[PDB]
Amino acid sequence: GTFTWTLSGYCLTRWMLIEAELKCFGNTAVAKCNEKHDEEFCDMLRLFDFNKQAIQRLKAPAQMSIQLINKAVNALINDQLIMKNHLRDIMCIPYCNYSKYWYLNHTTTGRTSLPKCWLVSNGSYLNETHFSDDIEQQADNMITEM
Amino acid sequence: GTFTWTLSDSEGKDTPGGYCLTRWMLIEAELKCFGNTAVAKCNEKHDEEFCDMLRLFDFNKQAIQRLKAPAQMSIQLINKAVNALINDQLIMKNHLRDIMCIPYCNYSKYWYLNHTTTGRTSLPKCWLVSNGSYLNETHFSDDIEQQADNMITEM
Amino acid sequence: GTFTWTLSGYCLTRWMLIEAELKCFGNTAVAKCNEKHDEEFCDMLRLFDFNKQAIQRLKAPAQMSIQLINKAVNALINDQLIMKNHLRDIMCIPYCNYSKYWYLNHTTTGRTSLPKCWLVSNGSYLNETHFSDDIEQQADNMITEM
Amino acid sequence: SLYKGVYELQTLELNMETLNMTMPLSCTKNNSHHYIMVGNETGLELTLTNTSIINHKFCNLSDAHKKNLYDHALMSIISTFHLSIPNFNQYEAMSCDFNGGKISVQYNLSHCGTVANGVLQTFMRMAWGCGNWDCIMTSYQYLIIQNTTWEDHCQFSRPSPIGYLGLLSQRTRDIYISRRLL
Amino acid sequence: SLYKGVYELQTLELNMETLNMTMPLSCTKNNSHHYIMVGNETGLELTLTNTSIINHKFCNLSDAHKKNLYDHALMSIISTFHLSIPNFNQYEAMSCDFNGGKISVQYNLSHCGTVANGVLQTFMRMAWGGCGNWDCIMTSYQYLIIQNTTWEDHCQFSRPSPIGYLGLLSQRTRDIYISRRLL
Amino acid sequence: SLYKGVYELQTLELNMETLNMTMPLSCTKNNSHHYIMVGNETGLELTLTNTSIINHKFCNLSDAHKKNLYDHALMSIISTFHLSIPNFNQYEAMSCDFNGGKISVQYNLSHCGTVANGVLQTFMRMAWGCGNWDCIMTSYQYLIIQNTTWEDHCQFSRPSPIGYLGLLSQRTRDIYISRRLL
Ligand SMILES: *[C@@H]1O[C@H](CO)[C@@H](O[C@@H]2O[C@H](CO)[C@@H](O[C@@H]3O[C@H](CO[C@H]4O[C@H](CO)[C@@H](O)[C@H](O)[C@@H]4O)[C@@H](O)[C@H](O)[C@@H]3O)[C@H](O)[C@H]2NC(C)=O)[C@H](O)[C@H]1NC(C)=O
Ligand SMILES: *[C@@H]1O[C@H](CO)[C@@H](O[C@@H]2O[C@H](CO)[C@@H](O[C@@H]3O[C@H](CO[C@H]4O[C@H](CO)[C@@H](O)[C@H](O)[C@@H]4O)[C@@H](O)[C@H](O)[C@@H]3O)[C@H](O)[C@H]2NC(C)=O)[C@H](O)[C@H]1NC(C)=O
Ligand SMILES: *[C@@H]1O[C@H](CO)[C@@H](O[C@@H]2O[C@H](CO)[C@@H](O[C@@H]3O[C@H](CO)[C@@H](O)[C@H](O)[C@@H]3O)[C@H](O)[C@H]2NC(C)=O)[C@H](O)[C@H]1NC(C)=O
Ligand SMILES: *[C@@H]1O[C@H](CO)[C@@H](O[C@@H]2O[C@H](CO)[C@@H](O[C@@H]3O[C@H](CO)[C@@H](O)[C@H](O)[C@@H]3O)[C@H](O)[C@H]2NC(C)=O)[C@H](O)[C@H]1NC(C)=O
Ligand SMILES: *[C@@H]1O[C@H](CO)[C@@H](O[C@@H]2O[C@H](CO)[C@@H](O[C@@H]3O[C@H](CO)[C@@H](O)[C@H](O)[C@@H]3O)[C@H](O)[C@H]2NC(C)=O)[C@H](O)[C@H]1NC(C)=O
Ligand SMILES: *[C@@H]1O[C@H](CO[C@@H]2O[C@@H](C)[C@@H](O)[C@@H](O)[C@@H]2O)[C@@H](O[C@@H]2O[C@H](CO)[C@@H](O)[C@H](O)[C@H]2NC(C)=O)[C@H](O)[C@H]1NC(C)=O
Ligand SMILES: *[C@@H]1O[C@H](CO[C@@H]2O[C@@H](C)[C@@H](O)[C@@H](O)[C@@H]2O)[C@@H](O[C@@H]2O[C@H](CO)[C@@H](O)[C@H](O)[C@H]2NC(C)=O)[C@H](O)[C@H]1NC(C)=O
Ligand SMILES: *[C@@H]1O[C@H](CO)[C@@H](O[C@@H]2O[C@H](CO)[C@@H](O)[C@H](O)[C@H]2NC(C)=O)[C@H](O)[C@H]1NC(C)=O
Ligand SMILES: *[C@@H]1O[C@H](CO)[C@@H](O[C@@H]2O[C@H](CO)[C@@H](O)[C@H](O)[C@H]2NC(C)=O)[C@H](O)[C@H]1NC(C)=O
Ligand SMILES: *[C@@H]1O[C@H](CO)[C@@H](O[C@@H]2O[C@H](CO)[C@@H](O)[C@H](O)[C@H]2NC(C)=O)[C@H](O)[C@H]1NC(C)=O
Ligand SMILES: *[C@@H]1O[C@H](CO)[C@@H](O[C@@H]2O[C@H](CO)[C@@H](O)[C@H](O)[C@H]2NC(C)=O)[C@H](O)[C@H]1NC(C)=O
Ligand SMILES: *[C@@H]1O[C@H](CO)[C@@H](O[C@@H]2O[C@H](CO)[C@@H](O)[C@H](O)[C@H]2NC(C)=O)[C@H](O)[C@H]1NC(C)=O
Ligand SMILES: *[C@@H]1O[C@H](CO)[C@@H](O[C@@H]2O[C@H](CO)[C@@H](O)[C@H](O)[C@H]2NC(C)=O)[C@H](O)[C@H]1NC(C)=O
Ligand SMILES: *[C@@H]1O[C@H](CO)[C@@H](O[C@@H]2O[C@H](CO)[C@@H](O)[C@H](O)[C@H]2NC(C)=O)[C@H](O)[C@H]1NC(C)=O
Ligand SMILES: *[C@@H]1O[C@H](CO)[C@@H](O[C@@H]2O[C@H](CO)[C@@H](O)[C@H](O)[C@H]2NC(C)=O)[C@H](O)[C@H]1NC(C)=O
Ligand SMILES: *[C@@H]1O[C@H](CO)[C@@H](O)[C@H](O)[C@H]1NC(C)=O
Ligand SMILES: *[C@@H]1O[C@H](CO)[C@@H](O)[C@H](O)[C@H]1NC(C)=O
Ligand SMILES: *[C@@H]1O[C@H](CO)[C@@H](O)[C@H](O)[C@H]1NC(C)=O
Ligand SMILES: *[C@@H]1O[C@H](CO)[C@@H](O)[C@H](O)[C@H]1NC(C)=O
Ligand SMILES: *[C@@H]1O[C@H](CO)[C@@H](O)[C@H](O)[C@H]1NC(C)=O
Ligand SMILES: *[C@@H]1O[C@H](CO)[C@@H](O)[C@H](O)[C@H]1NC(C)=O
Ligand SMILES: *[C@@H]1O[C@H](CO)[C@@H](O)[C@H](O)[C@H]1NC(C)=O
Ligand SMILES: *[C@@H]1O[C@H](CO)[C@@H](O)[C@H](O)[C@H]1NC(C)=O
Repeated sequence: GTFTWTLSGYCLTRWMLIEAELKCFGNTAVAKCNEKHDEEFCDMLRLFDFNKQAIQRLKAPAQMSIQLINKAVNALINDQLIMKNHLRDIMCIPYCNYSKYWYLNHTTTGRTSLPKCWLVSNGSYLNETHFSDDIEQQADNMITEM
Repeated sequence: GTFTWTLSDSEGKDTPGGYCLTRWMLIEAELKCFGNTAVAKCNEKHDEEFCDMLRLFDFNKQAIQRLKAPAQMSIQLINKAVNALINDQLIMKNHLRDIMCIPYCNYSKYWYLNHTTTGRTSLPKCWLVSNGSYLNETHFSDDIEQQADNMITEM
Repeated sequence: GTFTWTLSGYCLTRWMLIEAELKCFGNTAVAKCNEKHDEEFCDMLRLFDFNKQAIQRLKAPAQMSIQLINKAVNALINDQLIMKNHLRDIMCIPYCNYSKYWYLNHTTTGRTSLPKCWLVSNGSYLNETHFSDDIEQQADNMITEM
Repeated sequence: SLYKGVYELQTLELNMETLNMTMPLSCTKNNSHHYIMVGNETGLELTLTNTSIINHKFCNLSDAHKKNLYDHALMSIISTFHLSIPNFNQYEAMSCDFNGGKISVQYNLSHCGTVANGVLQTFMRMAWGCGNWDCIMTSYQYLIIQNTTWEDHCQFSRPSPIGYLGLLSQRTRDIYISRRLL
Repeated sequence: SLYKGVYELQTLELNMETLNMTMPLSCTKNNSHHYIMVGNETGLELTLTNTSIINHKFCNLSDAHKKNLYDHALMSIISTFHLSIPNFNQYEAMSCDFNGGKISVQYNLSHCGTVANGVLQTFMRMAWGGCGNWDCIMTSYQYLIIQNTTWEDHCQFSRPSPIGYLGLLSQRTRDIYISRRLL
Repeated sequence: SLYKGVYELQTLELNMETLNMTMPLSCTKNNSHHYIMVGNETGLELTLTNTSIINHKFCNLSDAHKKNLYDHALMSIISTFHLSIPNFNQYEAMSCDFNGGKISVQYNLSHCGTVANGVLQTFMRMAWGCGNWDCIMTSYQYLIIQNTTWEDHCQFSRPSPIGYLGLLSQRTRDIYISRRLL
C-alpha cells in the first residue's frame, strides 16, 4: 500500500515547532508531496494534520487506545522510508533523525522549498559542507522552474 | 506495496488505449467509454477510487474468461493479489473519513465531467457520502470548479 | 509500502553481468527509475546496488544471515510487481522471469532507453516480432525528448 | 446541471454483482444483519441478536480442521474476520461449533474497553453501514455467524467487496501474544 | 535489428549469482529436484518423489527449537515456506525430523481443494519458472521431501534467482486458518 | 548565508510532544535505558542491567489475559515488541509477571547464534536516535521491561514516534513456526 492521507498550503503553528513562531508554506510545496514517495516532511505533515483531526473530531476516551494508529499507519507514511533510514543507520551512512530539518527560502517573495530532513551521523549533526552538493543542486532545481 | 495491474484495452467506440464498461458493470446504463486520456492517469495516480475499481473489474473479466472454471470455487487468487490490484490504504482512508464523521466514498456512485461538443471526459472521481446519504452537488461544488480549472489546462 | 531505496549515471561491471562489458546508463533513465513502480530492471538494479555496497561497507558475517534482506525486502522491490508477474505466469499471459532484458540503443550518439524486460512464455524467450508493437512505443517515447 | 458552458456533470453507478465469482461480496439489512456472499452458492449471515444459539463455551476447532467436513472458503473468511479482531484477549467471550460441516460461531459480548468494542469494530469493517470509535457498544448481547443460502437479503446496501478486501490487509496487525514462543 | 533508423536493439541478461552472499538463490535442476541455496555452503533441496524418508507423524518441532543445533537461515526458510501454504489445515500431512541439527521435512500430498493444492502452489512459487488452472493442481509424485544439503551446482533447468523467495515473503501469515480462539 | 546568492537557508525542528494524545512516543534518557510514553498517563520502560527482577521461568500469558487487569495499549506494545524478534527460538529466555495488572517482562541473554542477537536487534529499532550489523553484544546481561508513570524521561533525545510506527511492519515478518498448525 501507499500513503493516501490528504492535507486539509498548510501552516504549522507554534505548538508543533519548538522555539518558533507560526509558519506557512506555499501551495506548490504541499502539492509536491502528493506525488513523491521519498520525502520526510510530507510524513510529519500528514501525522500532524491527522493528529489535529484526532483531537477535534474524536473525544478523548477515559482509557485512550493505540489501536487507532495501528490500523492506519501506512495510510499516512511509507514505512519503508523508516526501514531505509534504518539501513543508512546500520550501514555507517548518514541517516535521517526526523527531528531537525532544513529548507531554502527566497528573500523577496518568500517562495520556500519543501524541507528535506537533515542527515545526522555519528550521533551529531553534520557540517554544512558535507551536503553542500545537495543544497546546491536543490537550489538549481528550484530556480529551474522560473 | 503498490498497485501494478495494467488495465486492458477496449477498441470499440474509441481507439486502442482507452477503456470501456459494458451494461453488466453499471446499474441503469448502457456501454460507457472513457478515452485514453483518462485511463492514462490511473497508472500514476495512487489516490483514485475509480481506477482501483476498474482494475478490479478488468481482473474479474480476465479471470472469469481465460482461466479454466473451478470444479469447486475458491477465493485463493484474490487473497494472493488483493494488494497487487488495489491500494488497501485507500479503503483505510475511506474508513478514516467514515470514523471521523466526515464525507466518505463507498465506491458505489461516481461523478465525471463530460464535454458537450467534443465528447471528451475527465477521469471519474467518487461521489462522497455523508450521514448515510449522498451529498448535494452544491455541497462539494468547490471540487467541481477546481476540476474544471484543471480540465481547461490541457486544452 | 512502496519502495524508497536510492541508487548509487550508473555502471554495471563485467563480473556482475554474463559475458558483458562495462555498461553505463545515463542519469535520465536512472532518474526514471525513481518514480516508476513496475520497471523490472529498476527493481533488480536496486537489489544489485544494495548487495554491491552491502558486501563492502559491512564486514561479511562468518555465518550468512538472511535476516538483513527479510527486514528490508519491501523497501527495494515492489513485491506486488512480483505478484503481477506471477499472475501473468499462471494465466499463461507472457511474463518476465527477470533474467533477459532489452533496450533501444541509439546507434550514433550511443544513448540507451531504460531496459524493459523480455517477456517469456512456453519456456522459451519470445521472438522480437511477437512483441514488436511494444518496442514501437519505446522508440516513440524516446522521440519525445528530441 | 451545467458548469463552464461546455462541461456537463454526468453520473456513474457501478453494478458490483458481476464480481461475485472472484471474491466475496458484502451486504447490509437492518442495523444488525450484515450478509456476506462468498459466491453464487452460499454465504455467511452475521446477525446481532439477544437470543443465543450455543449455550456452551466449547469449540474443538482443531477437530473441525481434522475432519474437514466444511468448505475451505468459509473457514478462510471467518478466519480473516477473527484474526483482524483488535486486541482479542477473552477467549470465553466467543464460542463456536463446526460439527457436521456447518459453521456456527457466537461472539458473546457484554465502562467500555472490553472485547465488545473490538468485535463491533471488525464487524462494521466487514460491511460498511459522534466520536464513537472507541466506546462502541451495541444493545444486542450476542453476535451469531452461520453459513446461509443465497436468498438475497440486502436492501440497505448494494453488494460491495470493499469491507473484506480492506480487512484482508489488517489481518494480524492487532493480535496479542498468548505463548512465549509463537 | 534496426528500428526507426537510429535505434538498435541490444539485449542484456543479469547474473544473479553475485547475490549469493546477501539473499537465497532459488533454482531448478528439473521438475523433481529444486535447490534454494544460501551462501556458498548451505542449501535446501526440495524433492518430489513417491519414496518416503519420514515414516512417522511425530515432528518434535519445539524440541528441535529448544536444542538449536541447526543453521538459522534454513529454519527461517522452512518457517516461511510452511506459513505461506494457502489453506493448510491437515496437520498429519507434515512430518519433520531434526535429529541432531538435521533438516528433513516431508509433506504427505496424498479431489481439487485438498492440501496438495496449497503445497504444490507454494512449491511452484518457490521455484519460479518451473493453461489457466490455478487450482486443482495435480502431481503424480506422492510425497514432498525438503532436505538440507551442501552447495552444489544444480541450477541446470533455470538460472539462479531470488525472486521466488522475495515474492513469497509478502504472504507470510496471510493465507492460514485459525487454530485457537486466543491464538 | 545566501547559498545560490538569492536563496537563504532556514532550519526547522518538529516538536513531537503534540502527538502525545494519540501515538506513543519514545525517548532514550540514558544509553542503558530507553523509555516509552503511552500518552501522559502510563508508559513502558526498557532497561538493560546485570541484575534480575524476575527470578522464575514462568510467565503466565493466558492467566493474565483471563484476568484482564492489565492495560490494553501496553500489552499491545509488548506484543509488537516480542513478535518483532527475528529468530526467537528459546522460550526459557523469556520470563515475566502480570500480578494485579502489572506488566513486568524480562529477557535473558548470553559463536554468535543466541537470542541476545535478536532481542538486541529489535531493541535498537524500538527506541531510535560503527561495527557490523550482526551480533551486537551488549555488556549487560538481562533486559527488563516495566510499566511506569510519566515524568521527565528525555535527556539524550527528544520524543520520537519513529520506532513504534517503524516496527509495526516487522511485527510478524520474522518468526519460526512452533507447531504444525499456527
Ligand atoms: C454473479 O456473477 C456472475 C459471473 O460469475 C454473473 O454472471 C454473468 O451474468 C451476465 C448478465 O446476465 C452475463 O452477461 C451476459 O448475459 C447475457 C444475457 O442476459 C443479459 O443480456 C441481455 C441482452 O443480451 C439482457 O436483456 C439481460 O438483462 C442481461 O443483461 C448473455 O446473452 C451474454 O452472452 C452474457 O452472458 C455474463 O456472461 C455472466 N457471466 C457468467 C457466465 O458467469 C451474474 O450475473 C452475477 N449475478 C449473480 C448475483 O449471480
Ligand atoms: C536526534 O534527535 C534528538 C532529539 O532532538 C537529538 O537530541 C538533541 O541533541 C542535542 C545535541 O545534538 C541536544 O542538545 C544537548 O542536549 C544535552 C542533553 O540534555 C538535553 O535534554 C534535557 C532534558 O530536556 C534539557 O534540559 C537540556 O537542556 C538538553 O536539551 C545537553 O547536555 C547538551 O548541553 C545540549 O543541550 C538536545 O538536548 C537533544 N534533545 C533533547 C532535548 O533530548 C539528537 O541529537 C538527534 N541526533 C543526533 C544528531 O544525535
Ligand atoms: C458524453 O456526452 C456525449 C454527448 O455530448 C455522449 O455522446 C452520446 O452518446 C449517446 C449514446 O446513446 C448518444 O445517444 C444516442 O444518439 C443517437 C444518434 O447518434 C440517437 O439516435 C439515440 O436516440 C441517442 O440519442 C448521443 O447522441 C451522443 N451525443 C453525441 C453526439 O456526442 C457521450 O456518450 C457521453 N460520454 C459519457 C460517458 O459521459
Ligand atoms: C452508498 O451509500 C448510499 C447512501 O446510503 C447508498 O444508497 C442506497 O442504495 C441502496 C441500495 O439497495 C438503496 O436501497 C434501495 O432502496 C429502495 C427504496 O425504495 C428499495 O426499493 C430498494 O430495494 C433498495 O432497498 C438505498 O435507498 C440508497 N439510499 C440510501 C440513502 O441508502 C448506496 O447503495 C451505497 N453504496 C454502497 C455499495 O455502499
Ligand atoms: C528464465 O527463462 C529462460 C527461458 O527458459 C531461462 O533460460 C534458460 O536458462 C537455463 C538455465 O541457465 C538454460 O539451461 C542451460 O543451458 C546451457 C546450454 O545447454 C547449459 O550449459 C547450462 O548448464 C544450462 O543447462 C537454458 O538454456 C536457458 N534457455 C534459454 C532459452 O535461454 C532463464 O534461465 C530463466 N531465468 C530464470 C532465473 O527464471
Ligand atoms: C468438544 O470436546 C469436548 C472434550 O472432549 C474432547 O474432545 C472430543 C472431541 C473428543 O476427542 C474427546 O475424547 C476429548 O476428550 C467434549 O466435552 C466432553 O468430552 C468428554 C471427554 O473429555 C466426553 O466424555 C463428553 O461426552 C463431552 N461432553 C459432551 C457434553 O458431549 C465436547 O462434547 C466437544 N464438543 C463438541 C461440540 O464437539
Ligand atoms: C505461572 O504459571 C505457573 C503454573 O500455574 C498456572 O498459573 C497459575 C497462576 C494458576 O492459574 C495455576 O492454576 C496455573 O496452572 C505457576 O506455577 C504455580 O505457581 C503457584 C503459585 O503462583 C503454585 O501454587 C504452584 O505450585 C506452581 N506450580 C505449578 C502449578 O506447577 C507460576 O506461579 C505462574 N507465575 C506467575 C507469575 O503467575
Ligand atoms: C521567508 O522569508 C520571508 C521574507 O523574505 C518571510 O516572510 C515574512 O516577510 C515579512 C516582510 O518582509 C517579514 O516581516 C516577516 O518576518 C517574514 N516572516 C518571517 C518568518 O520572517 C517568510 O515567512 C519566510 N519563510 C520561511 C518559512 O522561510
Ligand atoms: C455471555 O456473557 C455474559 C456476561 O458474562 C453471560 O451472562 C452471565 O452469565 C452467567 C453464567 O454463569 C450468569 O451467572 C450471570 O448472571 C450473567 N450475567 C449477568 C450480568 O446477569 C452469559 O451467560 C454469556 N453467555 C453465553 C456463554 O452463552
Ligand atoms: C451449512 O453447511 C452444512 C454442510 O452443507 C449444512 O449441513 C448439511 O449439509 C448437507 C450436505 O449435503 C446437506 O444435505 C444438508 O441439507 C445440510 N443441513 C441440513 C440438514 O439442511 C448446513 O445446513 C448449512 N447451514 C445452513 C446453510 O444454514
Ligand atoms: C557470491 O558473490 C560474491 C560477491 O560478488 C562473489 O565474490 C566475488 O567473486 C569473484 C569471482 O571472480 C571475485 O573476482 C570477486 O573479488 C569476489 N568479490 C566481490 C566483492 O565481488 C562470489 O564469487 C559469489 N559466489 C558464488 C558462489 O556465486
Ligand atoms: C501418507 O498418507 C497416506 C494417506 O493417509 C497414508 O496411507 C495410509 O496409511 C495407513 C497407515 O498409516 C494405511 O492403513 C492406509 O491404508 C493408507 N491409505 C492409503 C490410501 O494409502 C500413508 O501411510 C502416509 N505416508 C506416510 C509416509 O506417512
Ligand atoms: C545436513 O545437515 C546435517 C546437520 O548435521 C549435516 O550433518 C553432517 O554430518 C556429518 C557426518 O556425520 C558431520 O560430520 C557434520 O558435522 C554434520 N554437519 C552439521 C552442520 O551438523 C549433513 O551433512 C547436511 N547435509 C546433508 C546432505 O544431509
Ligand atoms: C499533549 O499534547 C496536547 C495536544 O493537544 C497538548 O495540548 C495543548 O497544550 C497546549 C499547551 O498547554 C495548549 O495551549 C493547547 O490548548 C492544548 N490543546 C489541546 C488539549 O487540544 C498538551 O499540552 C500536551 N501535553 C504535554 C504534557 O506534552
Ligand atoms: C540467564 O542465563 C544464564 C546463562 O549463563 C544463567 O546462568 C546460569 O545460572 C545457573 C543458576 O543455577 C548456574 O548454575 C549456571 O551455571 C549458569 N550458567 C549457565 C550457562 O546456565 C542464569 O541463571 C539465567 N538467569 C535467569 C534469570 O534466567
Ligand atoms: C565518529 O566520531 C568518533 C569520535 O567522536 C570517532 O571515534 C569515530 O571513529 C567516528 N566515526 C563514526 C563511528 O561515525
Ligand atoms: C561542522 O563544520 C562547521 C563549519 O566549520 C562547524 O561550524 C560545525 O561546528 C561543525 N560541526 C561538527 C559537529 O563538527
Ligand atoms: C439538496 O437538494 C434537495 C433536492 O433539491 C433538497 O430538497 C435539499 O434540501 C438540498 N440540500 C442541500 C442543503 O443542498
Ligand atoms: C429488519 O426489520 C424488519 C421490519 O421491522 C424485520 O421484519 C426484520 O426481522 C428485521 N431484521 C431481520 C432480518 O430480522
Ligand atoms: C531429476 O533429476 C534428479 C537428480 O537431481 C534425478 O534423480 C531424477 O530422476 C530427475 N527426474 C526426471 C528427469 O524426471
Ligand atoms: C520425539 O517424539 C517422540 C515420539 O515418541 C517422543 O516420545 C519424544 O519425547 C520426542 N523427543 C524429543 C527429544 O523431544
Ligand atoms: C543512566 O545511565 C547510566 C549509564 O551507565 C546507567 O548506569 C544508569 O542506570 C542510568 N540511569 C540513571 C537513573 O542514572
Ligand atoms: C494528561 O492529560 C490529560 C488531558 O485531558 C489530563 O486530563 C490529565 O490530567 C493529564 N495527566 C494524566 C496523568 O493523565
